[PDB]
Amino acid sequence: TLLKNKKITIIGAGPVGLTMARLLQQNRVDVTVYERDKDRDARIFGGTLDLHRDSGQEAMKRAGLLQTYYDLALPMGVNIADEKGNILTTKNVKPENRFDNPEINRNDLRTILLNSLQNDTVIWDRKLVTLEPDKEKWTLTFEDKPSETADLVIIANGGMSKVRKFVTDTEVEETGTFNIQADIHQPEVNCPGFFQLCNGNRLMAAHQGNLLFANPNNNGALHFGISFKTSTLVDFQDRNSVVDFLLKKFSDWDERYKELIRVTSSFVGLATRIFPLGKSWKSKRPLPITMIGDAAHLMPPFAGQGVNSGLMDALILSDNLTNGKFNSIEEAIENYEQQMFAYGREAQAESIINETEMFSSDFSF
Ligand SMILES: Cc1cc2nc3c(=O)[nH]c(=O)nc-3n(C[C@H](O)[C@H](O)[C@H](O)COP(=O)(O)OP(=O)(O)OC[C@H]3O[C@@H](n4cnc5c(N)ncnc54)[C@H](O)[C@@H]3O)c2cc1C
Repeated sequence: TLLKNKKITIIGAGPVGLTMARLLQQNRVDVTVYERDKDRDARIFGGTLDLHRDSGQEAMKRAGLLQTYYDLALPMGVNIADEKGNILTTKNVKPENRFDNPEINRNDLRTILLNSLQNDTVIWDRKLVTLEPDKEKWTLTFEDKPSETADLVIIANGGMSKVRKFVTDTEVEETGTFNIQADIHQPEVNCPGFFQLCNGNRLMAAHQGNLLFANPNNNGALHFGISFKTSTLVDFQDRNSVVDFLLKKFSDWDERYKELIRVTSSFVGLATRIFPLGKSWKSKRPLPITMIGDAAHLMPPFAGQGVNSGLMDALILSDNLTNGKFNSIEEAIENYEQQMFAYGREAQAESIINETEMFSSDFSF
């Protein structure tokens, strides 16, 4: 009733936006997702995602995708290593924990979510450039593409979104660490020493404020990231400048790690950032709008916070808009944001404290 004959548009086909779309759509809501990626075959770069029982998994369950997530996700142990290649501890998964936090590939997750949507719910190759209100509908502008309208806009296009002003003036800011990530295909061939060191588990190592994280089996490829406190001699279009840089930082490290760096083809660098939720969001907005996911609360990832907060957002917001407990769309948005500010501020504070802890000089997992 609340959303009757209301055209809802979600900006961004990430995991949060798509989950939001499904939870709305299954309540008979007209929902469109606009995604800048040119087609659904676009590969998603990055490591795997793990859904927690009380948040991400609950969102999948309410969407009817929990068993699908289990069917595709993969339980994985963790090895803690030192710079000399020693395994300090192996934290393996007991049966009682095997489905607690199984890791799933980002493209796989996109696909199950896309498959849960009606055909053409998601419009590909639609990069939102500007969002402007009308007396009754939003006007959405796409780069070199026809414009669209909506009665309610949900910003879900990530932590670097540029279309937040009508909700908040808050700016993203850098937290002081930097990440270099890459994929190695056929790691059993290209980086065998380090591959066997992972030994089918995720691997983490810390030495001199330099942290390394790896997943040996991300749909047949090894994904890894190296992270450090920030402060440019490095061009990421020039793999040579990156290798020279990483090999200096990892001079103390075992050759198996040096092999990993030398064989990597393409490096991706990214400054860690946070969209701080300190100051409250705008009280009066021209038309119904809100934000979910990283657009709402981007935060450091080193403690495992991230997508699950965003899936919690989709769950509460979609509930509020469709559980009939609110007199207006605005009141339903108001309640969601109040809840999200509460448990989201907690997540951010945990993520900031962990970032300081892990890149401190004494850190030893
Ligand atoms: C190095 C690193 C490691 C991480 N590790 C983890 C981890 O282990 N676990 C975890 O839970 N989280 C992790 N995170 C965080 C996690 O990836 C995010 O919290 C999660 O992806 C949030 O999803 P989202 O849908 O809100 O945003 P995104 O995943 O960024 O999705 C945004 C979507 O919007 C699209 N988009 C962007 N601009 C536009 C536009 N103008 N118009 C239309 N569409 C647009 C994008 O193409 C994308 O499809 C990590 C992050 C980093 C940087």
